[PDB]
Amino acid sequence: IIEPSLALLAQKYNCEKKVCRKCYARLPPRATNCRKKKCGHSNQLRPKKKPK
Amino acid sequence: SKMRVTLGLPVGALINCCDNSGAKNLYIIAVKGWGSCLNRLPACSLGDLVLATVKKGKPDLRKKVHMAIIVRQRRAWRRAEGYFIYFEDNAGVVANNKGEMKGSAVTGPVGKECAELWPKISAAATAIC
Amino acid sequence: KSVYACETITIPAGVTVDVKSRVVTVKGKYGEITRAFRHLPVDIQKTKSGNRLKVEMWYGTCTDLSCIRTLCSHIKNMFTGVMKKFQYKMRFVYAHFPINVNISGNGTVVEIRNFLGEKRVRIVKMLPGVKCEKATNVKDEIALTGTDVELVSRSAALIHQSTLVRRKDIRKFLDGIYVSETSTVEQ
RNA sequence: GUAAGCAGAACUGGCGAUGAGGGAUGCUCCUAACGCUUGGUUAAGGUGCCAAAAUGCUCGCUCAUCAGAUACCAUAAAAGGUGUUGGUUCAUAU
RNA sequence: UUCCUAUCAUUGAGACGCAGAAGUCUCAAAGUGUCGGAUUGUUCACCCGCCAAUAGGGAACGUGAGCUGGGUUUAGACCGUCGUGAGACAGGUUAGUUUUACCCUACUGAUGACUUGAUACUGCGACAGUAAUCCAACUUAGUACGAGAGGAACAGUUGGGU
Repeated sequence: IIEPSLALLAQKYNCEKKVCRKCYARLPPRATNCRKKKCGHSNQLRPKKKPK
Repeated sequence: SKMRVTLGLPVGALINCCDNSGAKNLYIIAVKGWGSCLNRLPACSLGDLVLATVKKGKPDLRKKVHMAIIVRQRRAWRRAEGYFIYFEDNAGVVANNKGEMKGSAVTGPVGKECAELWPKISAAATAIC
Repeated sequence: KSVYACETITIPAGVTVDVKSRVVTVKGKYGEITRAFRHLPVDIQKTKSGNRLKVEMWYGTCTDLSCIRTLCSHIKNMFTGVMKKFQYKMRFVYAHFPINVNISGNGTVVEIRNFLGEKRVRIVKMLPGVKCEKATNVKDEIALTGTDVELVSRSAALIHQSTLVRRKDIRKFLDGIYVSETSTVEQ
């Protein structure tokens, strides 16, 4: 059982994120730059993929 | 989950063959679950699965790499009751890629630690130890 | 760089505040938190009409100017601590295996059994100034309540960290425990 | 010649034949060329300690979970950064 | 014997065209481990097998007063091609000596003078070196997940390798 109401809450921490292109760091949904030293605070992001 | 037994046969050894598959001989070639020592010949104990060729036997059964299990052993080993068994001769049984024996009947004695592991070789054995 | 900057904080009625040195005791009706601010270069000082607390820095560069409002937000949280408490509701989530959770409610500790069909038991002691009620009548919910924010919200987050999936895709397997709502108890 | 502490030339100056002071250390860089010496003054280069002389004065910038630090010289680039400090030019305080 | 990391495996993560299982990509990682054989003088190579995995390298292309001498590279001899010939060949072939440490240091072990007295016993511990590491079975479970085939993991129990 999923429960549709709880699935919003559960997907918030897991799915609804961004990802650094260069260092793969999991980020907040409205970032501009990555937070990490080693990618150079890079601004090339993407959405974290979600299953259909 | 076999307990350690002294290893009496290195890779090179040529042993006898119990079962009715028609092979007289079994020449050992490798051992299953052998790790990594420099220069150590891999060796097998009582009970355990190996690989082998037949050297003389039925002509379809020659020049292939069969799995066998070892059944008697002339090298001595210590049972925990505090004495040292050793058989008269080294001997084994030709076996399938699972672990089942190929040919059903088994001549000779067998060890305790063959019958303790493999269920099928216990049943067909005449008298264990 | 910048010559002067000063934001001020409104103290509510049923509270008292005693800023000697940098360190700020806040006593209210429910409990009391003390907290030190000997990092920040800043002059805290309350007023003649003593339900207001001004705070100021001279010569603040633009990095260090951003620590004036960080003070206010921490002190404001200490006020709504000692009045109202900080309830953090957390809800359990699972597909197949119902996760079985018990409490030594005074202590307090939270053993978590049968998370994702597992046999390892996962005790989580809370920080000194926070308790854990199992929330009645609503199915599957833990309410964490205490005076401080940072003690409670760690203690909430420690439970989230303990009950985390590994070696499997996190998007399908949503089996966990998560904070639903930040709130207060009293209103 | 891909290039080389590679090969071959032009002008002047050096090293070779040459120490002294500096470049930690270096045949060729810098200052400067040497009889034995007393006093005074500088050069290049330096003044936290090793080390003679500034923890001197005065104004900016920088925080590095591999800071940086002195020509020849003992390597670093394309491309990035909402880390911070200034500038140029548009558009409604951002 | 030690060192390096440009990591094959093992540890903890992150990403996926990640349902599970299996993988591919990336970060912290050199703590531990990287094998048995057939043919060739081989370095390389190519097979048979095992395995958690059979990653790549350096140290005067580590290592001959450490060995070995199969190869290369003396003198004998054979074949082929070249040369009128003596002879030649990064062409093939077989037979052919591997010397000395007792010196200094280094390393490994052994005694040993002396310091607010002699001699005896019990101690303290600056500093240096370090050690454990991988796999399998039983249950967990034919459960999770999946349309089905297939098919995990942690805690617990028991063994095995090095």
